[PDB]
Amino acid sequence: RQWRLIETRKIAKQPNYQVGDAKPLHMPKERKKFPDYKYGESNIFKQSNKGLYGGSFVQFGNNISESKAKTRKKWLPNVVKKGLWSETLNRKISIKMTAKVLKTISKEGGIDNYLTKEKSARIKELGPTGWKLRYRVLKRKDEIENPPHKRRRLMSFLYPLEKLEYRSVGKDLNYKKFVELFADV
Amino acid sequence: PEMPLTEVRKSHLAEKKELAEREVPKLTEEDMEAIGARVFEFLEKQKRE
Amino acid sequence: YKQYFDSLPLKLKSFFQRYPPSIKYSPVSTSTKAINANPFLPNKHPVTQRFHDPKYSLRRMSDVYKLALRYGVEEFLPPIENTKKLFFEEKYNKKTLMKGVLLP
RNA sequence: UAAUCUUAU
RNA sequence: AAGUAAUUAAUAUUAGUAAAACAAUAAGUUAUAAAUAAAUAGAAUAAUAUAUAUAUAUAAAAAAAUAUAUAUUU
RNA sequence: AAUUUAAUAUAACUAUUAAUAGAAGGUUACUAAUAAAUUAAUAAUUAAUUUUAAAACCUAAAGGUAAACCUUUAUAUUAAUAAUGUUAUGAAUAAUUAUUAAUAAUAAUAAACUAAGUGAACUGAAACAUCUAAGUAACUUAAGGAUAAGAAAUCAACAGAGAUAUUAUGAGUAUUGGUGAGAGAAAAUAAUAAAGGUCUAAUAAGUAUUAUGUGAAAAAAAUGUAAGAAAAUAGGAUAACAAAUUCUAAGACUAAAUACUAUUAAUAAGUAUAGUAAGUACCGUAAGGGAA
Ligand SMILES: [Mg+2]
Ligand SMILES: [Mg+2]
Ligand SMILES: [Mg+2]
Ligand SMILES: [Mg+2]
Ligand SMILES: [Mg+2]
Ligand SMILES: [Mg+2]
Ligand SMILES: [Mg+2]
Ligand SMILES: [Mg+2]
Ligand SMILES: [Mg+2]
Ligand SMILES: [Mg+2]
Ligand SMILES: [Mg+2]
Ligand SMILES: [Mg+2]
Ligand SMILES: [Mg+2]
Ligand SMILES: [Mg+2]
Ligand SMILES: [Mg+2]
Repeated sequence: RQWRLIETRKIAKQPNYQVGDAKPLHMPKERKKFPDYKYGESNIFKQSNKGLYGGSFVQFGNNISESKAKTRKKWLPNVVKKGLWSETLNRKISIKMTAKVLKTISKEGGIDNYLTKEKSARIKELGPTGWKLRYRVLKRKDEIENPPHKRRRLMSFLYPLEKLEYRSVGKDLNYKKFVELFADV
Repeated sequence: PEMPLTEVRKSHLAEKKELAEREVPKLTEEDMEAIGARVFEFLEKQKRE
Repeated sequence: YKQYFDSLPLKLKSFFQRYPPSIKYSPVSTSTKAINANPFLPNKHPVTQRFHDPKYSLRRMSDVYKLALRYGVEEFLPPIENTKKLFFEEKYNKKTLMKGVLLP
């Protein structure tokens, strides 16, 4: 097979922003939660952006009679709503799937496994939703593997002292600001 | 935020690092000389015939 | 000698640079991790146990071999025994005629 | 009936 | 304010070259052999067709058709 | 000293070739200004390079709206001080001014070229229904200075070749068609072209393949539904099978020749009704049409 309707897609190349450079005119309010999906978000069978369609877009072709009188028809995939169990998330995740995709999931032995397969083909035939799911699972796995220590209290201890010092000079200081200051330190 | 690396990807990276760590095959001056001499001999033989 | 070597075609020169003749590369398929792994053969990766495709794909390999033949630098290239390709006079001599030719 | 699906909170 | 242009094919006239022409890097097109659906066939054994070549047919002729031959190849 | 002829301007468009590069409108006003440096050659300078000021309102996307208006309140808080006047008991509570620190904001952005989605009909076939027109027009979406393609699961044929892409021959040949209308390759040889090869993949499975429904007029690679392999001892390629040959799918990157726009130069058996105004006048509710 091929992933033509996926890998054809192109997204505007964001310029790498240095810390000292000037701002863009429209900077967003809330930050980027998820990583950027290489292949954007489908602009044709937008039905499939909400689910795990397995790179199965709608076809259009011809109904043909005994007289060979051609008439345009479309061929939809066998989509199905299906709440499937994630071991990593410890909850079942309900989404639209192609019956094919459900079969693949069953073969691979789980939904998390299906999401996390490292092949490029899989990545292509994950949606934007599928990509987000993968990210959620992978991040959770990483957390499970590696808890922070294998600092917050120190910051909390120092904060009031820092505030007092600021006041003694003359200025007031708030927590959030303190946190912002001492993130990289 | 950058997506984390899955297990297979990490293993591949480790393998690549190990490969890099080994001594790299590099074409020595001596090897080039040996080749060049052989080429010359071949040319001489061609000229003769 | 060095000047003569330099005068060799580009692809051949590049090959010699990146797979030099000091290393005696294997005739048979090997581990992908091995130093003597033949770039023309499909070597097996030891962990996954999957045959990797040759580092030099078959066309490129053939071109390299033809270049070597032209400039008489065959034996410095690693062996093409277990790659099924023969070339020119050796191919002509060693081959069996087709069943159709011998027995119509 | 933890296949599916409809409704209400 | 109305037979124009492009890419092609066939004729004719002239001009260049000519059993060759165009092109010169090779490659190609046309000509130089006529046939036949096609095939491994193809033009005086001692001369004008009464000979020869091909297609049908055949042991080989004859028979229909078209083509080839009477110092210099067209 | 003057006249003529030809060429050149800040001051025409159009076609070609070459080279280079990938770019604000309107509205009406409390009109929407600028300042400098260094280097060059002989203080002012022109030129190059660099810095710097202001710049209203509207042009979907601070929030509205009946474009050039209204409302949000950054000549804002919040805090800390200082000066002032009042209340109640030197300390406390509110208001005004002036410094210091902290908190957010301004989409007018091309068009052509490219890729993807959906996809007509008139028309041709001297009718028309397969076929054609045509994957064209159109609408929709998305990208970049170009995009696309690209280092063979390619071609070929027992001899061999060796990314791409465009053109010439091959060739209107093979091929195909209600065998009608008509449609039509590839190998090979030439140019143009750039260093043109090179790993970035732990070598790829619901994949190849099969059935079935569709699918570039020849030549497939694609695709909905469902069955579904193999390890280089293998796998792809041709009705089929046997031999042979060739290549390695389900992981990737890539200048260059090309397209379009703009600029500059050069050439015009081009334009003065293809020679600069104006998308104005005017027509229409509107999209839109459009003079002299
Ligand atoms: Mg007969
Ligand atoms: Mg706005
Ligand atoms: Mg008609
Ligand atoms: Mg009628
Ligand atoms: Mg068509
Ligand atoms: Mg289209
Ligand atoms: Mg590209
Ligand atoms: Mg052609
Ligand atoms: Mg591969
Ligand atoms: Mg493989
Ligand atoms: Mg099929
Ligand atoms: Mg066509
Ligand atoms: Mg490959
Ligand atoms: Mg690419
Ligand atoms: Mg009116």
